[PDB]
Amino acid sequence: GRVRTKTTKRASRVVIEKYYPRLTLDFQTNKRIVDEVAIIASKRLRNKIAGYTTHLMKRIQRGPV
Amino acid sequence: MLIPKENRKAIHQALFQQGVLVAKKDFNLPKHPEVGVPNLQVIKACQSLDSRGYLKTRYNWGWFYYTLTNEGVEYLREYLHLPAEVVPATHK
Amino acid sequence: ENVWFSHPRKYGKGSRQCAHTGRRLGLIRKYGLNISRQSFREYANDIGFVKYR
Amino acid sequence: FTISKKRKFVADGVFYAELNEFFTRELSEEGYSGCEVRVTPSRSEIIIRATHTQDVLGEKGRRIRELTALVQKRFKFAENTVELYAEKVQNRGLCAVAQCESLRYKLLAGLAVRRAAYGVLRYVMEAGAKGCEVVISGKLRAARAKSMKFADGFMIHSGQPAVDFIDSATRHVLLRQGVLGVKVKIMLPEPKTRQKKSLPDIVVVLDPKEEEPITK
Amino acid sequence: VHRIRITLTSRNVRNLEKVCSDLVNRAKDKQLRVKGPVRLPTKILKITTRKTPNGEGSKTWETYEMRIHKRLIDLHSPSEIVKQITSIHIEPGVEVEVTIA
RNA sequence: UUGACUCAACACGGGGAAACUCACCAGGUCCAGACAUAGUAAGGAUUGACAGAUUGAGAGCUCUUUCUUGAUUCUAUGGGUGGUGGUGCAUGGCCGUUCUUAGUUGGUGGAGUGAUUUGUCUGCUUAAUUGCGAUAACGAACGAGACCUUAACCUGCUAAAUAGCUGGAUCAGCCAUUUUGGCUGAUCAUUAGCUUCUUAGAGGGACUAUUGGCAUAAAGCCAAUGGAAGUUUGAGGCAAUAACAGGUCUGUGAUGCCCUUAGAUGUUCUGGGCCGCACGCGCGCUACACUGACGGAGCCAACGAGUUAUCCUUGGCCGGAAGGUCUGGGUAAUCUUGUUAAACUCCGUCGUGCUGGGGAUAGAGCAUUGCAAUUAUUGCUCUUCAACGAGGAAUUCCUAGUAAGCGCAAGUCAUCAGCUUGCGUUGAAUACGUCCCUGCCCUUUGUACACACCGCCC
Ligand SMILES: [Zn+2]
Repeated sequence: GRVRTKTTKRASRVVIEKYYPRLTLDFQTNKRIVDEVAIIASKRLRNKIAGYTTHLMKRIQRGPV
Repeated sequence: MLIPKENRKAIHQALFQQGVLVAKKDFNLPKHPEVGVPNLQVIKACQSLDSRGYLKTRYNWGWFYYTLTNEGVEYLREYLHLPAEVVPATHK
Repeated sequence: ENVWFSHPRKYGKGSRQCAHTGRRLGLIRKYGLNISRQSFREYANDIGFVKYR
Repeated sequence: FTISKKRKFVADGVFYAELNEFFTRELSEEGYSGCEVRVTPSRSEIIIRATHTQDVLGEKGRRIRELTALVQKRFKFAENTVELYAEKVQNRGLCAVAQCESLRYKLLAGLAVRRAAYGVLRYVMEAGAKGCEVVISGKLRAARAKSMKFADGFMIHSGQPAVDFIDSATRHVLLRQGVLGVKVKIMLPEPKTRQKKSLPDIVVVLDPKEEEPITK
Repeated sequence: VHRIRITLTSRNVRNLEKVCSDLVNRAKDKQLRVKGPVRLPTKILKITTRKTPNGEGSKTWETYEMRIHKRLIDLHSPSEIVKQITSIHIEPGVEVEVTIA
């Protein structure tokens, strides 16, 4: 089970709504911007947030959310 | 048991000079580390004056500890020698 | 100065113990601790035995 | 005299634990805030923190002389080799090791247990703590024994986030009735922690910086 | 002719690193063959005990850990500089020892 | 001496016990009944000691007996007083189960006179009250998640003669060799610079990215290349909530209450012991043979420990490796130690028969540890060298470096592992399912139960 938590959901929601115009779909670049903006405690949580964020990016590009 | 008077006087004057003794909770000790008379006599003297008061005991890890006040030194100095002895309990 | 009262010893029990213990059962002498297991549990953090794993 | 490092560190830890215990039993009404024990040649100094600093300082340094001499004679220390520096308190209301003693002393004074528990709970909350918990174990009125908790604010019941800035103090207090178990749990402030500045659950992001859309 | 070897044994990583950084910085302030830090294998002591004060209960064993970290530093400093740096390197929780010969 | 009653007892009270741990019983000292008062005494209140004696005795406890310090004691009261004497149904601290999993506590609102109810769930999904979604609910908190330790993949980011590599003063061995040498290395603080391999400070790295497919083409699911990593990266630690009338007053100068305190439920020395058996129950061990046993020989690992008076051990030599000998390395990744292990393999025998597989069991000497080993510590040289010939009904653990088998390190130790905790080597079959037997959670439903079916009742 790879179900995300509410902390990751809220963190992903806030970063996309704050930095949508300059966000890049590339995993390395969005992980970079997530690191530079967030104050995330651990790299594992940061990677999960970035993974959910870029999945939301592909989801939005496929259709409005 | 006996606690010779000369030994008790030496212990009392040492207590008046310093105030604190090691007083290990030991039985049949090789004399005393602080040149303080063989065991089973000083501990009985200490218990006797503790019962009389003015010198309370404290137990920590098997070591008896004592502390004295102004009445304690005054009474010890009166018993040992004449009034107004030299060594105080408030040095400097 | 007492005869046949306290027998001197150099090995075995009656030679080593703790300051406030010495039941000789459930006691470790590892690293020269010479303390009971319960006392070690109570004061493990202060000495430095921290449950890392 | 030189000892291997493995034995040295464990011996120093036992020695420090013995000193900490000795301080707790000897000091009762002076508000024991803790002891920072460090030993080194050239006039070793040990920090002793106790709330009633005026009681700690003696007339002409009598209490300082008494404690130093007692430690010196117990541990065969040489003259002018061990010294103690006295401090009053740091984060008095947030220091469990002294606030709990103030709690039990007020309980021993004969005040109502619940009202006293509310009073100290008010004291610690205004001290700057974000969460507190008072646990009473044993019997109070009749033969039946009950355990009552007075948690107010927040609490953490987990690993590292609940061992870094969570201060727990447990004491056995005597009374006319049977012995009572008092437990006080206090939040140390997040900046005042071992190494972590922010809890992992709490996370914030930078401002949504933006500029002109054209940039001519 | 006069090589000074000092010990850097401790358990607190932060404070031993701070002490090591201070002496290395001083050894770089005054050129003394600029010998850097040397790290030794960690001496970790593992002890396993029980949790239950009595014998009743399930078989639960608690394992405690006690690790210490050692470092060594060699310097070509004179006596006056050696005594000075030791005077300024007084830190809590750090044990140091100097071997001459 | 005992307690602990399937999950919560049968290698546990870290329990491998000669005296000490020993709390049990017999012989026998010491008062450590402090303190003060009613009170003689001070021509001795009373302690100790030499001679002979009872008593294991050197018990001056004492007895015929003298001699000193001679003012602190006792004829007695009460009371501190010690208690491993009892109460875990009085409790504190802790631990073990409920629970190796997944709920708990409020507030403001809506419903009901009230007990109470919603919030805390139609649906989908996850290990999860984890999430999407509707939603008389909204806003919260605790817990889970999250957090920390360990395990490999890699970085020339300040490193290291307490560790390895190369050059180089430094020399030995022959097939080749006088351009013709490969190699082991000897010393390596005599000397220099580097960390691939040793160490740790910081870190990078995976988030099921990446396409290929399901699921209301959301939350979520499956397979595959690359990669180290997909199971929440693995294995652990702390872990809300309340429940046990659970254990520990024999860990605890942590303690309430009952009892005792001098002919002491006080301290202490000796002998017997917790290990004493015509049995029933456990947890582990040995072989039941050729896959083994014996004998030679090549040899391949990790975690851990050690002397301030008094531990870990090397070297020459003696020996019945069971000991002892002398200089000696070690306060320590510098010495044990590179803990050259076991398992395995090359070769010969035992030839298939409870026999040379298996050492239950009995006897004679050889040493260390320990006032000293009977009721043989421990091993050793041997001989006697048996049951057992894969074990019925029942029952226990186990999903990949897993079971199984093997060995090693540490704990308790003066000595003694068949126990426990960890490590490493050799290394499989079986499923990716189910509630059918056996239990746990949720919803609906029924109830004459509510100490709650080991219930109530005729
Ligand atoms: Zn104990």
